[PDB]
Amino acid sequence: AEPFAKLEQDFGGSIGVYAMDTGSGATVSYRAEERFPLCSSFKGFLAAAVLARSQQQAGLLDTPIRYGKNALVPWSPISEKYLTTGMTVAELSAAAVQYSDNAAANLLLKELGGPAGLTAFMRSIGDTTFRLDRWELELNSAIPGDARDTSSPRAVTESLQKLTLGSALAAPQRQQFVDWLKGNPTGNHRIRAAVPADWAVGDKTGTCGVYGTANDYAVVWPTGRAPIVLAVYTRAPNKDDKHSEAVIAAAARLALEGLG
Ligand code: NA
Ligand code: NA
Repeated sequence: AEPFAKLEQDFGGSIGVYAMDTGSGATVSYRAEERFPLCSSFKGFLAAAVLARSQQQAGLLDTPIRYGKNALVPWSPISEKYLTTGMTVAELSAAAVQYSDNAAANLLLKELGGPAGLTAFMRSIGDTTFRLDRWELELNSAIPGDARDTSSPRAVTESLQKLTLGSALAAPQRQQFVDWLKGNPTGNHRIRAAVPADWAVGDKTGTCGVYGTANDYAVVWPTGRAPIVLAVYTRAPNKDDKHSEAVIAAAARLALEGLG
């Protein structure tokens, strides 16, 4: 705990970390079973849920969604761009992962039966911690003590392992999920700043902002070695506290360094 504890004193909040080396089975854990707000990080699992549904509902991914302007939400750069023409379920899924597109996330949540439907998918793969309760943008409130729209670093990492490396998704769906996670058009740092430059990274960030709340999870492939899965989540006690990308990167470095 000691290096992580010092880091969270410099941050002024709480940090939760879980990392697993899928080769050795080694793990690093700090506050890994505490709850933290998901923020936009749920959008990675949302896309995985859509891919899983496609296995039982062939034709889903190519379905055109001709949404109206009322479906749009602040920070929906792709769905706003294509408002006049519409987008397929697959295109909305790519936008939700790669651009954190909020309207795309709400439209896809509708396809799955809402936040409860996404939560049920996570339960179906063995994740009993994840809960999504609200839609964009309400889910980002990050109020201290509120368990709505939260998970734990350990549950996030374990679920990400199952979906990107395990057999929770069929291999073609799995490869699509990985490919979406590897796209980095918003140019995020965080875990990407912690890994060696030759490692491949599939990541999804979250930035509630309020209460210094921000996070990142990733599957990372060291060249020629077994992949590592990790999650770093933060929150802070005061509404006005600023999140820190540098703290997330620093905690991710410690996690990678702490593995055996
Ligand atoms: Na350790
Ligand atoms: Na590589």
